Amino acid sequence: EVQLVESGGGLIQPGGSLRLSCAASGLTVSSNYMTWVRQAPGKGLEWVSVIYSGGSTFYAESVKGRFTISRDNSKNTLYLQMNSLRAEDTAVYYCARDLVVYGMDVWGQGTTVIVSSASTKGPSVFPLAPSSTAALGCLVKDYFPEPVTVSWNSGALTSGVHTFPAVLQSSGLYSLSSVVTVPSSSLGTQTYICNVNHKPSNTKVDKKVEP
Amino acid sequence: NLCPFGEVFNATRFASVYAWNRKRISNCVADYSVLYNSASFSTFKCYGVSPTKLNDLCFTNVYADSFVIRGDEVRQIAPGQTGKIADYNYKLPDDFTGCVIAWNSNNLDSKVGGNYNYLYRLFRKSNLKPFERDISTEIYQAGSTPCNGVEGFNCYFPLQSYGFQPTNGVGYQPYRVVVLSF
Amino acid sequence: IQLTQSPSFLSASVGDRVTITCRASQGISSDLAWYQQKPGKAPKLLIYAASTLQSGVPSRFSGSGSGTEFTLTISSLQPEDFATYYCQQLNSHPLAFGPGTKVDIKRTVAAPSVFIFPPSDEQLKSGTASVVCLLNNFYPREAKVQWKVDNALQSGNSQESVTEQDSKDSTYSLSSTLTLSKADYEKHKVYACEVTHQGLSSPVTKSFNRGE
Repeated sequence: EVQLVESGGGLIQPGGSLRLSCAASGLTVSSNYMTWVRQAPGKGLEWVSVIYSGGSTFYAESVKGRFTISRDNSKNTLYLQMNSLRAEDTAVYYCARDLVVYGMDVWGQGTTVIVSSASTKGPSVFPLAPSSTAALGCLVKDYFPEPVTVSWNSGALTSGVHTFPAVLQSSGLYSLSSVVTVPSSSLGTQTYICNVNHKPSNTKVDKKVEP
Repeated sequence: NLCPFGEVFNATRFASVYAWNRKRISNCVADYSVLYNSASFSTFKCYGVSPTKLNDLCFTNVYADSFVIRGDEVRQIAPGQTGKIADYNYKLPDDFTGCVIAWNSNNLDSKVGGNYNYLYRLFRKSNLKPFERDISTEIYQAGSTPCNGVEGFNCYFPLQSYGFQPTNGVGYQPYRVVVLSF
Repeated sequence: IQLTQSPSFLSASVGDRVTITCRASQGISSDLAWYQQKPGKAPKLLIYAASTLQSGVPSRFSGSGSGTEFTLTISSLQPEDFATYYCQQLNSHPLAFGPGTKVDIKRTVAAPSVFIFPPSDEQLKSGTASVVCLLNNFYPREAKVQWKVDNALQSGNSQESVTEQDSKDSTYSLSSTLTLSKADYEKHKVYACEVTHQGLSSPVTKSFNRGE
């Protein structure tokens, strides 16, 4: 079978270190241009490192010194040793085979690396008050790790509800907002409650959002 | 007598990098402060001596290697360098003592379609030992499974073409290179 | 060598003929490859040498280009083909990718409903303020959001999230979030969220005042 299977991603505090593995099958890594590529959240692809079959290694200027590419002919495995990790190293790391003149045909499934100093806290939920279709919402702020669920009126209300993708901010904590649009006649009368569940921190929290 | 440098420089047709040419010299004094000015020369770097005190010397044996590479690859024709060209096409040793000469040849080795006479070796399992010249066109085995000389998946032809368009950027344009060895 | 792609976002519907363009900084004759990436998934090689079809790629994908301007072409778009597409310079040593071209499901222009939310009483207790702005259910997907505070623009303290295209109405919703310390938030009275979109004739500026 022709696969590159990656492993070793996870959660790491800044300055820490991590080693990513690429287990190859169908192609010999010792015999090939192997390459490490990443995709920061909401961003395009970015070259990290490449190792040639004769053993030369090259690095993207932003990772020179910190990262180390390696291979193990016996195990048929490619390695990326990540040192002095940074909040800007958070990304999905892809492992690919490069036939230089024929493109990069064989990719890896990907493996996620989150660099944060956070270590599990539950969210603080804040009301996005409406004013004078209105809209209202919840600001689910400063939680870790992902995910959190958001429902409205304990599952009763779902139409028009938008929960946005979590942005891991520079504080190291995630943050999302959830909104629903409702007819403004029902502002003063209808009750609006968003329910937020963060199983990692055993945090269930219900907030009433009213003007 | 003099020393023949017009041969290796003003030659009408040049060699591909993997199959690089070596010419020997067995003569009298050679005019090196006179080459520095003999033409314009986008690169002229010596790794063994001051260029102005070459005329004030003579040697046991001198070699002139010539080939064509790309411009952003000219930087690889130097001691202690790695990359597609030094690893698999033309290595200089680490104690290399001599001079390295190159110049743009976009008007000679390009054609509007793209001149493909010039080739390089892309695949090799091991690095070249210095001053090695490997000319085998044997199918390269990228896989566990062996090729037996049929191109296919994980069975790649080791030599690839340079596409030399007049349209190219400077890095991708053809540069002729001459390497003087001591 | 640096690569760019002209439709950041590209509207198209099943059956259509779509065209993406890649433009290279200087000339790299026919050394280009095309990748397709769906969300969460690994990129899939499509074209190499700027025009050769990667094996096992449906023949509706085609490549043109030489020198400095290249095009990927889907002759009849299909449901499977909605994804992001990246170009790459064929290389070993640095690897230039394009920024990516996302191919949308086409929908008629829907202007955004624009809402602004002041920070909560509760959050200001904790020493921080969050001014949220909502752009809701707009189609064409390009949308400029500009924070003005006391009528001065603000750059560099905002973050945008975006729902991926809705499976119900083929629209996007976006949230820009301005973060300030409680100290700063009290030092200004007016907070406005000005929004640029194709479906609006002119920028809609939603605002409020602190202390109402």
